[PDB]
Amino acid sequence: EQSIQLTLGPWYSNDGKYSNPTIPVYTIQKTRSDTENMVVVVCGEGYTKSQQGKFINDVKRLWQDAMKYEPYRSYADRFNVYALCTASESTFDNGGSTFFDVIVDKYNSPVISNNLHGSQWKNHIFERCIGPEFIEKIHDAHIKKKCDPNTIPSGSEYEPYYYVHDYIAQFAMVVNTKSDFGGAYNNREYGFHYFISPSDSYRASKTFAHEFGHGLLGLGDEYSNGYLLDDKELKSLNLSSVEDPEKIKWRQLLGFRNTYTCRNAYGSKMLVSSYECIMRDTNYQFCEVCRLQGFKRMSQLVKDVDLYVATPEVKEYTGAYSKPSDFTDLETSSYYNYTYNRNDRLLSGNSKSRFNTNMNGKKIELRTVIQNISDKNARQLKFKMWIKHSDGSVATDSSGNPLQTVQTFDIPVWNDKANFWPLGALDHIKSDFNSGLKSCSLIYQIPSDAQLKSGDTVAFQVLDENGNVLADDNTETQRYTTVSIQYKFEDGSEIPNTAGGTFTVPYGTKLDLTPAKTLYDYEFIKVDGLNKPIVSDGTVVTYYYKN
Ligand SMILES: [Zn+2]
Ligand SMILES: [Zn+2]
Repeated sequence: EQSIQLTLGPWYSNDGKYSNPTIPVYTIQKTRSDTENMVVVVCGEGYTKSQQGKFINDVKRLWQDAMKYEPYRSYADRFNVYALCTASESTFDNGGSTFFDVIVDKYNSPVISNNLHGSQWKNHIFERCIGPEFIEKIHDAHIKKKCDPNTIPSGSEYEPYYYVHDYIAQFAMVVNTKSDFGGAYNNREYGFHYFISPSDSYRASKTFAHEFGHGLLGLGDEYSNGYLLDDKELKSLNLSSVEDPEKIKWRQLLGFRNTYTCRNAYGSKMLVSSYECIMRDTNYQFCEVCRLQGFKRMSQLVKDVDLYVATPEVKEYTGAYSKPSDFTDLETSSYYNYTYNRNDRLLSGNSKSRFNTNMNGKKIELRTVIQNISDKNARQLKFKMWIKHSDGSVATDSSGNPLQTVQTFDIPVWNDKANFWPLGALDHIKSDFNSGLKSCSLIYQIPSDAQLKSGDTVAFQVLDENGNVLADDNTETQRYTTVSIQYKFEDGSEIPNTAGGTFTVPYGTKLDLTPAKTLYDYEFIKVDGLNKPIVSDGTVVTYYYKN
């Protein structure tokens, strides 16, 4: 029913196997107007027409797993996700004609092969054919096509299609295969912004999150080798070759969580902010630098995100790893020695119970990093930290003074915002890592006469100017709950060509997004389940549309 149709002349389907394909469109998630959200378009490679059910379910699995990683997770409901059911003649594993002509080269890279059948523009198919048709017919902006993709434009072959990657935030191609591979193609100047990954490899979801991190977040391979020259130093979001801790771009994050610059391998001149990152080893999470940069990157594509507060931590303050000179050694063993010291000192998250009565007379530090997303509003955040008894009462010293301290932090504006992957950008060239960024550290001296009890813990809050709690001593370990969206007509029928996905939110979250006024051609009526604490897995938010 709902679909797009392409016209693929000899430059896109030289063997005539896909000269005029019909592509069913499935909406996996549309929580707001496309104009307000990041639009992701996923196509299948090597799925035959009878395998499109598998393709849809593969996309839902990969997408849901990607949304469990920060920083995506913080934006989970600000994506609209569409599955385009591109049908191949052959399965991928059978090796016959496929929709995207994908081959695996001698480096294990999946590549769209223009030379396979002589389709000279095959790897331009996303931004010249699929994208413009989708943006005209399906996307809420309905930008009418500007150029015939089977003709040579006057002037640039590329500029007429630049707009595609501003209305579609990411193209993904899922290959129907168990083969383990992955590749991301980011060259917007020449029209390329897609990645390819497999549906059923042993690490399929981790690979998907990684390639999406290259493609959408603009992060570099923390497995890369070589020395970054000054231009490439400024260009990289998450890599460096600057040995001096007083000069390295991410110096404000040094000592926060597992942020300790090190060589990404013995004797390497390529430096990473943490040895344990998915951008180097797909078994890990995103490091704090990648979370910050990716969160900043996505904030450019939506309008209502104005602050990043990394999850704060509390540590016994001994003076270790508290000054730049403590970070000068860049060997892997220095990274791990640092993380062991951090664990020995940690008093938050899963180490909250390490507090004890021997803590009197000691100092503790509440530490996080804050990025202002506004290029016009400076911010002032108030930090509170205190010693809490197990029953919730606030501990005191021997004079009845509560064991508590407060400090306010000024967050400067993001003056450099326009240089960091804004809408319309073709690349990231140079940005000031520290613009809008503020590492906040609140040190509390526990008095020698603290009246501590077994089971006491460190409590804390990060408050905004209205007193809203942005983060506290429960944030890091709080339970997340799964929510699933469904699209229905007034009469309870499921809307065709929808396949509502799930995502997760902190237990108790009240969802607050404004539904898109249209779904395909159907007009929105009402929604059940918004503005209501989400307190059970499988909670269903139901969007009702008028038939
Ligand atoms: Zn990679
Ligand atoms: Zn990283």
